[PDB]
Amino acid sequence: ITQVRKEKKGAGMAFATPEEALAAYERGEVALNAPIVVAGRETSVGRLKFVFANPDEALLAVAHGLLDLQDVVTVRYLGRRLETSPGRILFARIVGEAVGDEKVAQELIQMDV
Amino acid sequence: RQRDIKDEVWDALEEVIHGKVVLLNRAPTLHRLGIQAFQPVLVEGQSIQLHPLVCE
Amino acid sequence: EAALRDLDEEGIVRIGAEVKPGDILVGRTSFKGEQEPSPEERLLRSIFGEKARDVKDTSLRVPPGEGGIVVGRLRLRRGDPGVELKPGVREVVRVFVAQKRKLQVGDKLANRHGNKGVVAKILPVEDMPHLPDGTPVDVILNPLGV
Amino acid sequence: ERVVRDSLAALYAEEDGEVVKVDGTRIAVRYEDGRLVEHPLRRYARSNQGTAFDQRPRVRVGQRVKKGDLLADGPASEEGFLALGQNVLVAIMPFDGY
Amino acid sequence: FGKRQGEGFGVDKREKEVLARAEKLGLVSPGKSPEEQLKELFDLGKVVLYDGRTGEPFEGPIVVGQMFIMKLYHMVEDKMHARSTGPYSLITQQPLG
Amino acid sequence: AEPGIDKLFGMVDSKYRLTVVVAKRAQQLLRHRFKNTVLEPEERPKMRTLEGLYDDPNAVTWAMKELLTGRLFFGENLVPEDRLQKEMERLYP
Amino acid sequence: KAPVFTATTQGDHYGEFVLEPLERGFGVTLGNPLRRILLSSIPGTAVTSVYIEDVLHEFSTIPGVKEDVVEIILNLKELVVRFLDPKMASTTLILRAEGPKEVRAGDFTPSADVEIMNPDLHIATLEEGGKLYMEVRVDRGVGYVPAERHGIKDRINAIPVDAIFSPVRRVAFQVEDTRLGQRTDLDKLTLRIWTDGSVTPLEALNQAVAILKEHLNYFANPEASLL
Amino acid sequence: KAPVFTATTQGDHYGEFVLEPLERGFGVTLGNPLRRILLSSIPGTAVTSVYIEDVLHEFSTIPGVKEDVVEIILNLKELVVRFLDPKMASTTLILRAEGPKEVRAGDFTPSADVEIMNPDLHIATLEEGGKLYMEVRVDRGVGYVPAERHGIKDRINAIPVDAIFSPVRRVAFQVEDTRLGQRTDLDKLTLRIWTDGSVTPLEALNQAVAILKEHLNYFANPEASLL
Repeated sequence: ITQVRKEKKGAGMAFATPEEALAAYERGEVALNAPIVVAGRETSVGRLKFVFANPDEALLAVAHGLLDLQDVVTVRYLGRRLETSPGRILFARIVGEAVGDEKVAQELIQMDV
Repeated sequence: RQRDIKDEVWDALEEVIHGKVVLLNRAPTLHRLGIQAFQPVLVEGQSIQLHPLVCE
Repeated sequence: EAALRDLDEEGIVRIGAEVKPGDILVGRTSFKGEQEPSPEERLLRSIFGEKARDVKDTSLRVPPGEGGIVVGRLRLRRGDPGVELKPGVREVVRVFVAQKRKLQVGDKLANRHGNKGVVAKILPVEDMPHLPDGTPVDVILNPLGV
Repeated sequence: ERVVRDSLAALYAEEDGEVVKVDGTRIAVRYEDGRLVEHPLRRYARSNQGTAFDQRPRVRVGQRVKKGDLLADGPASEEGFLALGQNVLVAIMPFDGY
Repeated sequence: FGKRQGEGFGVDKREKEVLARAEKLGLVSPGKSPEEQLKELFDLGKVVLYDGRTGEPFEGPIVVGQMFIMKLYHMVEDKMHARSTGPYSLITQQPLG
Repeated sequence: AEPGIDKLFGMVDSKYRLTVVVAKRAQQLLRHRFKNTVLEPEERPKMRTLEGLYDDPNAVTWAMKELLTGRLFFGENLVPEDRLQKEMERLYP
Repeated sequence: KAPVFTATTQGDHYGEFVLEPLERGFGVTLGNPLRRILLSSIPGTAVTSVYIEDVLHEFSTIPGVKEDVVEIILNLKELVVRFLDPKMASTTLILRAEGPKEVRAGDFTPSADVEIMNPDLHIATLEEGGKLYMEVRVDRGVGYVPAERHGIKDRINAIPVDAIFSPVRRVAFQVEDTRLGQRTDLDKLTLRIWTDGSVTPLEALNQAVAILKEHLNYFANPEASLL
Repeated sequence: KAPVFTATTQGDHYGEFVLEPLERGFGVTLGNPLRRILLSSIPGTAVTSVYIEDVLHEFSTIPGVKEDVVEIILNLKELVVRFLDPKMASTTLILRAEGPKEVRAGDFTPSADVEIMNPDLHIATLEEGGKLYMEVRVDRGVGYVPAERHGIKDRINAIPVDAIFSPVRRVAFQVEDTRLGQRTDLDKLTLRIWTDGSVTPLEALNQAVAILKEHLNYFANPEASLL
């Protein structure tokens, strides 16, 4: 779960607006987790695609087949806007719910790797 | 005599069992961790069930 | 009475009798070393009035963890042709007991390639990783051993 | 094959002939040489370790056997081949830490 | 698969899912129909497996097939023993082995 | 397991002291049939059984919760041993 | 809207039940549970307790019979017997064979209420003078219960055999893309059921859904707590 | 036999449900479908669109407000309302705020049949001289529908928002082996349910099993075409 996918199909393709990257994904010219440059910022298709206000929504979208846990997206977690994977947030919540305090859990876990 | 064993004696067995622990041993014994305390849990089958973490 | 069931004539178990651990395969009686019953003991003996008798029970009973059905029967008694038995010994009685053993939790399984293993819990046919044609798999081995 | 043959745990045809009977005790064969030879079958004999030694005949009554041809299998034999374990359908994968 | 379509069945949706995620990680050549991808996966030894507990397919493809497996001498039947109070040796009072 | 074990570790310097304490307390409890307890009916460690939910016959657990309360006093040369056991039997038949 | 339920069967052995359209992912949500309860809890048949005249135990060798009693019993587990009466919880099938013939499941002495769904099932080969008297006691129930569990005692030499009750041999289901929706991504559920013939796949499906429903209304009025 | 069903809940948000004792294999059989249903089925709340002032683009910043458009959109996805009538499948909520203000969901201008069950929530932070007018479009739906699926402009520059429909946050059940007398193998089914509070987990559960048995009643009338 904590391992994140990277595809080479997009291959750092540049777009002016997120819409071009979007349509480019529809068409299959640019991969999901493939690193791309939208506007001047560097991001991924999935990061613009899936933006969640909370872990529960993310896991709902994932468990419904719209997304996989290994994909890089954007999510709002513990008062922070993060670009990470659903399975990782899952991990953090596993540890937190195991200990009972997700705050100190998140404090001592590496969410980077 | 006569392995008459009935739910009475099994539930009584779990009456004496409760809260008490037994020592598990694996040869060769190198560490002290080669012996660790665990609980009786009555289970069908003749094999002893061990936790996956303490295996190491 | 009930423990003497399958013992038909000479005190040997019949052919095709299930023998539980503790059940008597063949009966035998050996005179006890003559000694007093203890005061409490003889108080009991008097209470039940059951005659303290001579011989005591030496009978062979199948060991714990073992049991099955009786197939073979062999009796070699001395004073009979074809057999010479060692001095002091009257007769030897031997019983074949066969067991039907299905695969059980904890039994060992392995392949020709040197992959060992123990049976860890059996799984009902209901939940199995199966094929699209409904054909379930028979084992589920772990790749991490490879 | 040769394993089950040289193990002598199986019954074969000593010469050319015909099976005149089966059942689980005596497989009788009338050989070309004219002699009628029955082969007694050992059924469920206790071994050293306790593993049963058994011989199951595969021949129909009345078909003519060649010489060296199989009559009855061994405990570890199937139609003249070594049968040790069984062939099962395996899936290689982690299952619930079991 | 020929017998699958002979019985009037196409490719299952769950199989399309597994084939998709196998395609993303590149176990099958992109652009090829689900039949040819299931084909490319099949000769790899890996097929699509459904979990009998859920009914949902396993994320990755899993090798299955016929293995020759052996029951051996050691059994729990013979090797399980426990004791409370039994006989003891005459010389020293240690229990027997 | 044995909940509160961390706090129990914190109660004493050396662990073996704690073990001795729990041992002797469980001993007292087994002696007097759980009538010397400092616990209250709600705090009593109840074993779940279909026949009914009873007092946990395990004295060790009882001693654990007992020391977890803090109503128990422990130490070296605290009271004379003889008088201790003496009036110990004096209180509870 | 209302899904169109079609049932296309074959014989008493095979059946195919198509339900479409359905919600996204629902084909699994339905298909799998029914498959489980099918393969497990469907009430069966398949004997109990076998006796042969000269046989004191399962490993005895019967004169005139090429097969040992354990292989014959092994073939007696494969015997599919159907009751025509829901009232009969048990019965006894009698079989007698002589001479150089081959004893099969269709050679049993016929009786009311009982029928063999596989008359070509091989029991034993009988040679010259081979005479086999056999009586099988067929009870019926649900699931897989080994012989080592149930006691019998019905006669001194009576032999307990393993019992596979559930009439369902195998169940598969396929979820596909249905043309029958307002939208895309809708499921067509196809239930493929293979049974021995004691119970038709349709009946099996019926009582499976019934059991599932009964276990479904097990959720009623619970007891409440608020920590 | 007859299983005991118990329910331990907390507030209108959280709930726990235990079915036990239960026959083997049935714990998962019940567990998975209800889990799939609760997330993919139960009817609901959840805004579809949002229109805002002086912003024509989804990524473009808003003067006078600390949070950008996206953050506001997220906070609006967190917002949970309730309809007081079945007749209304859609509505429109309005909001206007000026000057230094902490803008909550309670400051949202009310509507006829629309009741906000989330009065205390953080929508936006308005600085000195901050001007905010917005009209959010809240429709009624099920499961989860992304902004990609249905984009919605009933307004000139309306921003389609991911609509999280199902009132159920997360399910996450568990089965464990429990014992009664002899047999240690029985299914103890512990089903936890998280919801937003529009419906209490008990209601969501009963409604779910209602949907399930409704789908199970879909096997009634067979039409036989024999291959």
